[PDB]
Amino acid sequence: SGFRKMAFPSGKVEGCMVQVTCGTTTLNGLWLDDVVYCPRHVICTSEDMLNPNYEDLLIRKSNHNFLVQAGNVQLRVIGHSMQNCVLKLKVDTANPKTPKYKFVRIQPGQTFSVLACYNGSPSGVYQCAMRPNFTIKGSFLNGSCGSVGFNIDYDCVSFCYMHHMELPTGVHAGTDLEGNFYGPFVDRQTAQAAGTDTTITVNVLAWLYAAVINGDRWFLNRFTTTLNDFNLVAMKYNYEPLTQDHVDILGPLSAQTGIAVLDMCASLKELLQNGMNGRTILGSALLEDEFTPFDVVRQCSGVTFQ
Amino acid sequence: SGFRKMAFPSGKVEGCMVQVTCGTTTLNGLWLDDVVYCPRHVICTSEDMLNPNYEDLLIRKSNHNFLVQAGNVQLRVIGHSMQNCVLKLKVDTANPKTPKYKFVRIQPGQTFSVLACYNGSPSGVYQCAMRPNFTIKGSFLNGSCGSVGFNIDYDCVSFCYMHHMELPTGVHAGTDLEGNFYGPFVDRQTAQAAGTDTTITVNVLAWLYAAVINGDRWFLNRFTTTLNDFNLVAMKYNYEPLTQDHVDILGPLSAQTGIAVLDMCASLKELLQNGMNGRTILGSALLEDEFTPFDVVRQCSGVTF
Repeated sequence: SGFRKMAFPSGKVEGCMVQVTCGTTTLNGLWLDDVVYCPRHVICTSEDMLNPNYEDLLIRKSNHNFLVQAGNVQLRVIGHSMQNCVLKLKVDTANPKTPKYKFVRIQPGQTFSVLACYNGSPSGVYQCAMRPNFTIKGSFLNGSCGSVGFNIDYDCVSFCYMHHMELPTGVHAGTDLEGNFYGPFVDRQTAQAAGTDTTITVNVLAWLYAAVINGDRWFLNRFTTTLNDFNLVAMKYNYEPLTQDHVDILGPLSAQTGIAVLDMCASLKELLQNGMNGRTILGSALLEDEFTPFDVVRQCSGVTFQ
Repeated sequence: SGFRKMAFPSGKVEGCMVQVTCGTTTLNGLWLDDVVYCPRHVICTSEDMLNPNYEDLLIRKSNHNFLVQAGNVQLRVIGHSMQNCVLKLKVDTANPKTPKYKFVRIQPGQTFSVLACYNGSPSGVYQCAMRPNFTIKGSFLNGSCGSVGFNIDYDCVSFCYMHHMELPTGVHAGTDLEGNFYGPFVDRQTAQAAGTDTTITVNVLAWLYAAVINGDRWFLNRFTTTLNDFNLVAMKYNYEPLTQDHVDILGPLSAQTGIAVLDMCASLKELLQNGMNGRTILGSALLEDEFTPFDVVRQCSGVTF
């Protein structure tokens, strides 16, 4: 037992990280088959980032202007193209460590692991959520651009995130692996509104189920509620509205614990209206929303990969 | 910027995880060079665990009773020996994926990454601390025994922990890679007292420095304190006493931020006495003690491996 914010094993992704240098700028790239994917702002200087014309900037670059290094191995760039906000560098060698993989665009509220990298070398791995406002609250220092987020299902790596920017507010923004930003953000150093964030209600409920499974039950109460009644409370506390789709995805946890979803909603309602009175749930003094229902089932059932 | 509870990249360890089966029991082993390391209670049935005589139990086992599987590869066991609470199974093949590695015994308060595994297959990685009472608060289901904890320094993996037991209180106990338990625990299914835990003060201070570096400063206050005045408060709140060694290890963070260590202590004292008034620090509503000073420096400077 016990419940931890757990990341996927990162080995399959480590074998794909490379360093990409263009002029004065170095960041991380992702080497899959004979293509290296990286943020297009690798071609920008500090001043370019204030107002970059990427098409004009990229036209001044040739294949030999991109230095790609995999560990100490030098890759030969034989083609380059821009797809949305990512650069695709064709190299003459297929990555022998390419895992089975997919590119996926995840939905707000889904979770993934990030392999933070600098100069093409991994430094750490952590789990986070795509916020409802399409930011992530990561750990990204200068040079971390091109680090990727992913999920693993048995032997298949689903890449869902590539890191591009830190907003002036300190939160993080990036793209899917086709180079489309999550949210309204652009790869330009300018003020960018993220918009109101909200708490991922179905994830909070999943984590309450995880708490019950592990013996934390003080928050279970006498009440029930309706979906509409609960959503009135959700809106007041800036929680995502709960739908029947959410109720259905919580089904297996309700069945294991014997606690109907609307009964758990009534407990959550009381927690929102009355706070936690200085108590904790699974070692947290706040309501946690970075565990999906699938994450909870995974950890409580010992699902494995390779 | 931003500050996350970050684990080490686990690839170097994933390539060492194998499945070890002895009779009816399967758990995880660590395959390094031509030796596989695993908890000795792999030789125990459910009933054996109540009061095992490991010497007698192991005598009934031969090399061919240990099935070691690496992915789909079968390893040939050519020798076995018990070292404290671990079994060392000599195999006829050196693991081609063996990283540079060391075995280290860590101190209470130090942190490490756990690669949680089942049936020899990795399932997830997380960072945790060795508690002052030598337990860890992990996530370990049935079959996770033999999962290991480790740190990485550039290219070298320092293995420090092997998982052996879940105590009836739900916390976790294990050994170094020489098979010596951390804490007073034994590999027997019995009631075992862990003893009073305390909060790792030097780690809380490190995390407050991490907060300041990342822009959380509301807790910075008007006061200072003395080491003794602070330790009177520490003892009242079941915090480890702060020593000069702790002050010294916090030096680099004090220098980066310009906040003297004893001033940060005075901030911590006020947090202990007055709570956080419903505010948060680095997204947490409680004082976090699972980041060491080196952990903070690592994350805030982008150290890589």
